[PDB]
Amino acid sequence: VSEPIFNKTINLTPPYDDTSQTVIQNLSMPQMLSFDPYYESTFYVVSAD
Amino acid sequence: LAKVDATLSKVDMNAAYIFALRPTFPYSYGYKQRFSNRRLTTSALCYAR
Amino acid sequence: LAKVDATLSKVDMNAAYIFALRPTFPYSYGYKQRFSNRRLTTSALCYAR
Repeated sequence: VSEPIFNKTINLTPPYDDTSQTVIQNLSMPQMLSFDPYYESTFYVVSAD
Repeated sequence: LAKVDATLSKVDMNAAYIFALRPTFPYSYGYKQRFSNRRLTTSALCYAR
Repeated sequence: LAKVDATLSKVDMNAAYIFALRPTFPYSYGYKQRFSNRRLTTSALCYAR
């Protein structure tokens, strides 16, 4: 809803899209690019399968 | 750019309060999958607070 | 442009009668919705009488 008013007459369910029934949005910042504040070491995304 | 007109807490107190103190930040959302054939949300609209 | 060939109620009476008296008017149909993710008809074909 475009404004933060919630009084049982507002509809928050997307009427014509059922994707949110099973999939949540990911609004997180990505992984941190460094797991050490002082020293830089390369790490990788690897294929697990 | 932050502008809530001063001559608005004159005719409607609550609306001016809501606009001033609870801003909205509209954005559009979508998902992509490579070999899906399922519809999935493409250009949803939401308001982040 | 209204043309049913005169040398057609010679070899096929019923087809000529149908073409002459019950014309067709083809057209294409579709629907649009903003936040659907449902397929919905896009370019159907129909014949209006």
